[PDB]
Amino acid sequence: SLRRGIYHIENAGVPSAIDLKDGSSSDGTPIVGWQFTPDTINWHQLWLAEPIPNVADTFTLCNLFSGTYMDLYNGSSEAGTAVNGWQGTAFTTNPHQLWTIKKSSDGTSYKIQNYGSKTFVDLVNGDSSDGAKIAGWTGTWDEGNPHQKWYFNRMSVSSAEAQAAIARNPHIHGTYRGYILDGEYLVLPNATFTQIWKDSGLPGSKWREQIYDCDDFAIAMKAAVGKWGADSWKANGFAIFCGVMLGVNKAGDAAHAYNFTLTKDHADIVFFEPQNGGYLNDIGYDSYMAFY
Amino acid sequence: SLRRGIYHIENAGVPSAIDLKDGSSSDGTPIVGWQFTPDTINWHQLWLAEPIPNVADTFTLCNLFSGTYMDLYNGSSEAGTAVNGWQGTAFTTNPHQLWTIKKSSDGTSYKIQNYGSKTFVDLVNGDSSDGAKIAGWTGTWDEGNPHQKWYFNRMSVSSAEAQAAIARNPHIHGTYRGYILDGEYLVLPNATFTQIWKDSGLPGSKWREQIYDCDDFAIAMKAAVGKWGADSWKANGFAIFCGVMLGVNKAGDAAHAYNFTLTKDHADIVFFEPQNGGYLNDIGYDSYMAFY
Ligand SMILES: C[C@@H]1O[C@@H](O[C@@H]2[C@@H](O[C@H]3O[C@H](CO)[C@H](O)[C@H](O)[C@H]3O)[C@@H](O)[C@@H](CO)O[C@@H]2O)[C@@H](O)[C@H](O)[C@@H]1O
Ligand SMILES: C[C@@H]1O[C@@H](O[C@@H]2[C@@H](O[C@H]3O[C@H](CO)[C@H](O)[C@H](O)[C@H]3O)[C@@H](O)[C@@H](CO)O[C@@H]2O)[C@@H](O)[C@H](O)[C@@H]1O
Ligand SMILES: C[C@@H]1O[C@@H](O[C@@H]2[C@@H](O[C@H]3O[C@H](CO)[C@H](O)[C@H](O)[C@H]3O)[C@@H](O)[C@@H](CO)O[C@@H]2O)[C@@H](O)[C@H](O)[C@@H]1O
Ligand SMILES: C[C@@H]1O[C@@H](O[C@@H]2[C@@H](O[C@H]3O[C@H](CO)[C@H](O)[C@H](O)[C@H]3O)[C@@H](O)[C@@H](CO)O[C@@H]2O)[C@@H](O)[C@H](O)[C@@H]1O
Ligand SMILES: C[C@@H]1O[C@@H](O[C@@H]2[C@@H](O[C@H]3O[C@H](CO)[C@H](O)[C@H](O)[C@H]3O)[C@@H](O)[C@@H](CO)O[C@H]2O)[C@@H](O)[C@H](O)[C@@H]1O
Ligand SMILES: C[C@@H]1O[C@@H](O[C@@H]2[C@@H](O[C@H]3O[C@H](CO)[C@H](O)[C@H](O)[C@H]3O)[C@@H](O)[C@@H](CO)O[C@H]2O)[C@@H](O)[C@H](O)[C@@H]1O
Ligand SMILES: [Ca+2]
Ligand SMILES: [Ca+2]
Ligand SMILES: [Ca+2]
Ligand SMILES: [Ca+2]
Ligand SMILES: [Cl-]
Ligand SMILES: [Cl-]
Ligand code: NA
Ligand code: NA
Repeated sequence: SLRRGIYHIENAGVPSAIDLKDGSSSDGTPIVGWQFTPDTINWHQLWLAEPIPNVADTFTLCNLFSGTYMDLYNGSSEAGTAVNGWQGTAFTTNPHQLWTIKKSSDGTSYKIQNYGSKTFVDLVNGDSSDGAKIAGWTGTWDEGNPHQKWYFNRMSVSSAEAQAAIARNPHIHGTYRGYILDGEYLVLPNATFTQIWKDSGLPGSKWREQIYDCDDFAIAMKAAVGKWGADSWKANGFAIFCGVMLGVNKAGDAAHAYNFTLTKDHADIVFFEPQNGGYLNDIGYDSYMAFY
Repeated sequence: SLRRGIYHIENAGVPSAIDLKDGSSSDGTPIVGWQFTPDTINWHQLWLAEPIPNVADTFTLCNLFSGTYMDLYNGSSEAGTAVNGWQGTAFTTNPHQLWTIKKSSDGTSYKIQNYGSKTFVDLVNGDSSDGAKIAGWTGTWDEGNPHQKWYFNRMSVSSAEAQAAIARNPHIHGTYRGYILDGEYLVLPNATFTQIWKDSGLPGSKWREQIYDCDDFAIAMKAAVGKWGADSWKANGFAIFCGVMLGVNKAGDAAHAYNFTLTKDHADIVFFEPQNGGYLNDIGYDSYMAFY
């Protein structure tokens, strides 16, 4: 079963993503196929899948930027029916906004079925051009048709996944304790993480004994990423990944405070030095505490 | 012996504080007696006492706002010699900026003796008016003269003192761990702590599930107080007191993130709710983690 999380949803036949046109929160905004850039934030193309209680393999899909929901227009089972963004809520009973999402016969991509109509999300004619219609269409679960097949490229981690990545790192102190603050996190490309750092003012901050020293830099970076998250996205129910760590050197006589992020494959952490914007696989300290 | 820390230094005969006139960093800026407001930040009247290694009861005194040092003009032992702010460093060997500070014969106030001249800091004629001269003057350690006696009202806590205040609180979870980040902290009046909160933008922030929830508010408040500290004071070697706590309710099924500060007497903590600006002796949670 697809796990709760944020996804970039890519057609299996052509490299078009499911895109809420212009990110608009207006009701009836078309959802279309559009090209994308890997290892970026694709601002109009991220979707938060919320599982519905007690209803197997069925979800709402909330666009991260707009806060509005994937909606089959008037629930029609007619082939060609518009799929649009529309106001709703995460656990709605409106079948127009409920989607059963299960693996296709290729075992890798998924099909996306409206719970009311039993029709499928379809990139009409497999058209790869920017702005191509997506519609609800007749189909079957088992058929090959790539117009109706979608890769769910996972862009978030659960808190358990983040904890795993930390735990496999080789620079963790024997006394380490982690303090988990949220449940599901958008993982930033480093290019975005860096942009947040630049825009925070931290690049120009001077180190000062106690009054603006390593701990201040690290906390400020975290606060900046938290502020970015709220100011950037209208959906709720997720956080942005950015940790703080305290660590001690091998000799045991010096401590440091710094940040960390996750690799692209989500399997490992990478340390960030907020005093200079550097990413490091080894910062010279073993973490004894983290919060994220 | 006087402990390292930040002090408001008040004459024992009249309620005038040692004030660096207009907070000016210019060399030769007069240090004068001036009236003060209790339970405020007295912006030009705070002094960081740094003990000198191996030199008993002797200190530099750094004005917190200007970053410049109490300086006996040309080290003269003549009565009437100007005491002024002047550029220097925390561990200087310049005797003009070194001060032996020991209790007076009243056992409560201190006398302040220049290490080079052996003369004493003197509120000339005990004049209580705003801008009254302070000078180096002949004197003795044991005499009663209130012109040369000074109360060192302690405005900072060491990290050990903060840890003690936390440890005597009744709302600490059995699993509590604290993570200390600095050594010496200016304690804010609540009126200042609140002003920082107001100026941070947090009063207008909306709670949002995971993306701007309790943990974000608490971290943001801490970051705001850290930024205020650096932007407000030119001296180094101290931090501003502002903690973050994570806590769990009595039933064990809900957690919260919030801030804390210290009472005026420095002996107890007080919880601050960054979602509404409230101070509470009981926030409804027992702290399982704190960083400060
Ligand atoms: C059958 C119809 O269902 C609901 O209306 C839906 C729309 O539902 C969504 O938007 C409306 C506002 O237009 C409202 O906010 C609702 O809570 C939300 O779920 C929407 O799905 C459109 C497009 O497919 O179709 C229907 O208009 C309900 O509001 C109506 O009263 C009625 O029961
Ligand atoms: C090229 C074409 O691919 C398949 O047709 C698709 C459509 O397939 C879906 O609709 C048809 C009915 O129109 C039938 O229900 C099929 O099982 C279902 O997957 C649909 O994807 C549309 C819009 O994108 O495009 C193509 O017409 C195939 O069935 C056709 O025979 C033909 O090979
Ligand atoms: C004997 C004299 O001592 C030092 O000069 C002091 C001044 O010292 C302070 O300021 C100067 C700049 O004016 C410099 O930054 C120095 O490091 C700092 O300690 C000051 O104490 C004034 C007023 O009392 O008196 C003397 O000018 C030293 O710089 C001189 O070379 C000389 O050794
Ligand atoms: C009212 C006055 O108080 C004392 O005189 C002080 C001064 O005291 C200091 O200087 C005198 C020499 O001028 C002597 O060295 C004394 O031990 C020392 O404390 C001084 O504080 C000045 C400037 O503020 O004011 C007064 O003159 C006392 O000695 C006088 O007899 C007289 O009672
Ligand atoms: C926020 C906005 O994002 C980009 O434009 C989006 C656009 O983004 C996708 O397509 C462009 C090419 O048009 C690139 O492949 C991006 O990597 C994709 O994410 C689409 O989402 C459309 C339709 O909704 O809206 C545009 O606003 C970017 O080109 C803009 O500069 C801007 O940053
Ligand atoms: C930063 C500045 O602080 C206050 O003026 C200071 C002044 O502050 C002291 O005296 C005033 C009365 O003049 C009150 O008692 C304050 O509680 C004291 O802290 C002195 O430090 C003088 C001389 O150095 O400089 C003034 O700038 C305040 O009145 C100003 O509004 C302002 O906030
Ligand atoms: Ca949370
Ligand atoms: Ca600090
Ligand atoms: Ca520190
Ligand atoms: Ca959060
Ligand atoms: Cl088939
Ligand atoms: Cl006497
Ligand atoms: Na830097
Ligand atoms: Na509020």
